[PDB]
Amino acid sequence: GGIITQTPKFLIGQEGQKLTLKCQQNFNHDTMYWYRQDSGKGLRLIYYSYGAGSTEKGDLSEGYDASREKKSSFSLTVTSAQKNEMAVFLCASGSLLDVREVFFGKGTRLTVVEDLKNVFPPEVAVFEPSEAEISHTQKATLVCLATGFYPDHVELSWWVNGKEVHSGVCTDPQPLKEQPALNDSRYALSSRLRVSATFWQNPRNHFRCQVQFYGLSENDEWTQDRAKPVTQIVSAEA
Amino acid sequence: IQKTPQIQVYSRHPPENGKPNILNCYVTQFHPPHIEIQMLKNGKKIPKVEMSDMSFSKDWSFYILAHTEFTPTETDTYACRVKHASMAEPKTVYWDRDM
Amino acid sequence: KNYTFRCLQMSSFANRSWSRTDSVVWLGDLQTHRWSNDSATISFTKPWSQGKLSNQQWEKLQHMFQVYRVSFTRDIQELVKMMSPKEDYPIEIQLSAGCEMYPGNASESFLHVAFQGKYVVRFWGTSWQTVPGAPSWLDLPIKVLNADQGTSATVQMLLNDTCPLFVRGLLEAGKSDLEKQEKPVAWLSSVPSSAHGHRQLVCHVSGFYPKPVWVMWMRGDQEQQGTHRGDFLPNADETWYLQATLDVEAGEEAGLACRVKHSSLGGQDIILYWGSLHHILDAQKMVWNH
Amino acid sequence: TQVEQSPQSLVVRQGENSVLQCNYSVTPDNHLRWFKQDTGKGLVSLTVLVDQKDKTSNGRYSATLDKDAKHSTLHITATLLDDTATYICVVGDRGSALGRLHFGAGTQLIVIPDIQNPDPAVYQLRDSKSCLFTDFDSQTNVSQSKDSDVYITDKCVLDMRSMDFKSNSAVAWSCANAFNNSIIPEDTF
Ligand SMILES: CCCCCCCCCCCCC/C=C/[C@@H](O)[C@H](CO[C@@H]1O[C@H](CO)[C@@H](O[C@@H]2O[C@H](CO)[C@H](O)[C@H](O)[C@H]2O)[C@H](O)[C@H]1O)NC(=O)CCCCCCCCCCCCCCCCCCCCC
Ligand SMILES: *[C@@H]1O[C@H](CO)[C@@H](O[C@@H]2O[C@H](CO)[C@@H](O)[C@H](O)[C@H]2NC(C)=O)[C@H](O)[C@H]1NC(C)=O
Ligand SMILES: *[C@@H]1O[C@H](CO)[C@@H](O)[C@H](O)[C@H]1NC(C)=O
Ligand SMILES: *[C@@H]1O[C@H](CO)[C@@H](O)[C@H](O)[C@H]1NC(C)=O
Repeated sequence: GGIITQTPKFLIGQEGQKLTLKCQQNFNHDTMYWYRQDSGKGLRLIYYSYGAGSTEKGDLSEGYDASREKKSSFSLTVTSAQKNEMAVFLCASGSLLDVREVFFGKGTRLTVVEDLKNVFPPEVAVFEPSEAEISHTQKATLVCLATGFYPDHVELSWWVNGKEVHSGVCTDPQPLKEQPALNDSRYALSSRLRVSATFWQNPRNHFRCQVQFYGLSENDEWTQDRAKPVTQIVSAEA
Repeated sequence: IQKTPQIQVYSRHPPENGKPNILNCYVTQFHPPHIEIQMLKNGKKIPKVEMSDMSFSKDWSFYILAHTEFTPTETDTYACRVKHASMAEPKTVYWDRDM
Repeated sequence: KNYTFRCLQMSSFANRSWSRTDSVVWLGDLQTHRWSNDSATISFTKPWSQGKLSNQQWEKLQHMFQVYRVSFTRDIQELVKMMSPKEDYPIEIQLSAGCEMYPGNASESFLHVAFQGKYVVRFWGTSWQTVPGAPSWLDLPIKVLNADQGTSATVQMLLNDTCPLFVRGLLEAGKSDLEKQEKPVAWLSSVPSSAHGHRQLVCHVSGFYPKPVWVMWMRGDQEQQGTHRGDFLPNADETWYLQATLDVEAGEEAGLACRVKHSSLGGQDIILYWGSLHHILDAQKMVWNH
Repeated sequence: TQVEQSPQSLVVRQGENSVLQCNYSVTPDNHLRWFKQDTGKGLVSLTVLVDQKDKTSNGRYSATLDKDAKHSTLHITATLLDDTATYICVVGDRGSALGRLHFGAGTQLIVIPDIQNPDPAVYQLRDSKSCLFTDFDSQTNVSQSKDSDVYITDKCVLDMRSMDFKSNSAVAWSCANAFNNSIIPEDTF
């Protein structure tokens, strides 16, 4: 009864910048862990706790520290972010009277960017179905687009009549680079929704594709001129 | 340290002056298990001292037996010295064939 | 009601980095096995230490124990991590596991654990448990360790089955060494007693086996009451030494004799008179610069 | 490492059965368990195997543990599109909270859709509002174009729940001049 949650979901850092990750947990678990999943490598333990107060070193304990404030809370700290560091951090809680009972959080994706100038939000435009498709197949395929966003931290979803849909929806597993050979480069990503032609024929039905972007906070006062890349939502209608 | 070593020095055989024998140093009732036992002939170290493996009695108290080949004479003296954290100074117990 | 098999384990934990575990095994009062931190394998101390067990039957146990040792070390270190304000280094644990032997295989089993010299935890039945007088903080670590039913199944097999089965094998394989008879050798002595004009007479008895012995200072048939028996002291060659002392005034020594009765002596008791032909001679070989 | 998973990447047709392997060295070996991890997601427990020779099944997931061989196998019955994730094999070295887990590198499973009506047809969508590639065949694939002007994604599998229909789709923007780095079907609108 409960869930193991870790915030933030996505994190934008800088070289040498001190970074903090938090983990709240409802189960009455005494043991809590922090892992890092390297691509093509197994999870490696960073720090773990039995409560308090307690912070025991793992195998990747160098470069990080961690602190446990409460039974529920367990925070991991990144002392200095490696310049190009892109990594996923995972929080897990476990029972002291049952080794088998172990639950994992949804994870935290990190991108260390140089500099803060590079980060900018996506622009969203939805395309309407082809008339050549209507008589050919009796189906209607909508296409959502997201371009010019940095970093990778985005969530795309389709909405019909103000309600989220998953039926006949496809999003790419990989975002495209707008410049392949770069240290930091804007991303591009596509998603398709396919519905029946009859469902489209009257634009009484409302079609929306929505992109959740994860940008900056409000305390991190940024220097540049044009609109700040805040954690925002971009949409397009049909 | 918590417990203090009992030390008892005795010989394997009846002592005859000029005849080879074995001297036993038996240390008992000590805690922690870490201890240093050295046997001395005339104040100087004997190198050929053989240690029995450490064990404990039912009452959980550690014991050990140190023994060496020795020849009793009219003038020579034999003792075993114990360095243990229970004591600030090393305890030295001399062989008294009479008691 | 005869024998007691003991596997004595002693573990020392000074700091996170430094630790050691040394083990000895006793049947009756004869050491059967020795195993030390440096030694990867268990060493035999008798030609019959393997008992009736096969090379593979034995290798099963040795591998199971080798795996246990390193598992035990790391599990203690993690327990100190868990117990933070309640308990801290240095740590001394003593395990005493084995089975008492009887007629018709009564073979009682025990696994007793001492912590810092004090007996605290006992394995019983199917589970671990703290004994009366144990520190209250042990309640949690016991729960944590009792959650492992896999360990419990292994221990229950070791105690109920593997222990009695193994030691009966030893009781036969080393029947000769267990039942051997060694004859005691006695010699008299004396020192000045604390009271002025008193002498403490000393009767040494050395090299006897088995351990039951009978030593009393006597004046004819009349047993002298002031005889003080010492503690049994081990010789290097698995034999026993004991001294019995009587306290008397100076000049009262004549007529006294140290009588010694032992199983190895047949019916012939060692009666050793004070001013004997032999005591005079043996004493002259002892003289020294007090 | 100590826990090896094989293969690194596995592909099966939608509807078939798939087999995932896990070998280990860790001692002692109290229990072995399997986790499912979607892209940008956490780990979800599927099955926990405890015994010497053990068999556990949970829904369409099933597993067999062989402790003597230090070997385990995960089966997925009637593979779906929703099983296009990473599968992680973990071993716990003790039966109490004092034990540590040992994580395998993981196995990516990619599920190829079964389409029974291949109708390759390229369409246009403009602007909007101020190029598709649908009903594309299985097995064959579109490699990323060696261009920086025109942008083309990789293939995507969508599925309508009610109408029981599935299809591959690739998108192009910067029409018939696109999609030209791999083998192309002949009868394409
Ligand atoms: C700081 C506070 C501390 C306070 C101090 C008090 C401490 C509290 C109590 C201390 C006790 C700690 C014990 C920790 C055990 C542990 O570290 C350790 C845990 O590792 C376990 O291994 C087991 C055996 O491989 C596994 O079982 C497997 O389970 C499977 C099912 O899951 C199957 O059932 C399988 O058949 C089975 O093998 C188990 O999963 C694993 O978890 N126990 C094992 O490996 C099982 C073996 C346990 C044996 C116990 C030893 C007792 C005395 C040992 C001294 C002997 C010295 C050697 C002398 C030589 C022997 C001479 C021969 C005589 C033959 C009898
Ligand atoms: C080992 O012997 C013990 C008995 O000392 C058995 O454990 C349990 O003992 C309790 C009493 O403390 C009884 O109430 C239980 O009935 C016993 N358990 C069971 C399952 O019957 C234990 O059975 C023995 N272990 C093995 C593996 O045979
Ligand atoms: C730890 O163990 C022993 C204490 O007797 C000592 O030799 C060693 O220096 C100690 N090390 C530390 C870091 O405390
Ligand atoms: C005991 O053995 C372990 C494992 O072989 C080793 O790491 C440790 O240094 C040893 N401790 C000693 C010799 O005190």
